[PDB]
Amino acid sequence: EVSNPKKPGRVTNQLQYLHKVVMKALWKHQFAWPFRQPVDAVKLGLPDYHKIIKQPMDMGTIKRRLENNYYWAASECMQDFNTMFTNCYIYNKPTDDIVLMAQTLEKIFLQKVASMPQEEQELVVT
Amino acid sequence: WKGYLCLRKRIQRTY
Repeated sequence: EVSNPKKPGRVTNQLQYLHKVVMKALWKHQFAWPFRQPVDAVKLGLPDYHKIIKQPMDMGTIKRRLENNYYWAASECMQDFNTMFTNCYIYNKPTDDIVLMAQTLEKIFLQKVASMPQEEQELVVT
Repeated sequence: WKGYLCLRKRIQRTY
């Protein structure tokens, strides 16, 4: 989920951009607090969350993955962000308050990604 | 701020 010894990870300019620029902008947002941790279905009394959502994802998981060099490329990390937003939309009603918070974070996400370096390039430590 | 899930999420946050 967060770490995998058998799967290769890399550091790229786009991945570090997602960690330094995109993640830090979304993490400190006022609507970020519901998405900073995995959905605790037991504490929240949601017996159907893990049976409707087959791949849970949160900003805390994505942030730990960037800090552990989990991803090989930026497309894997942006898929996690999309998965997190899709899980909120699928599970909740389109008029729910939590959906408005996710849409606010998604627009900011798409705004920051629009200024990402165009070509992915690996960053190697010397 | 008004939804069941969001308020339940808020109750757990204070813990």
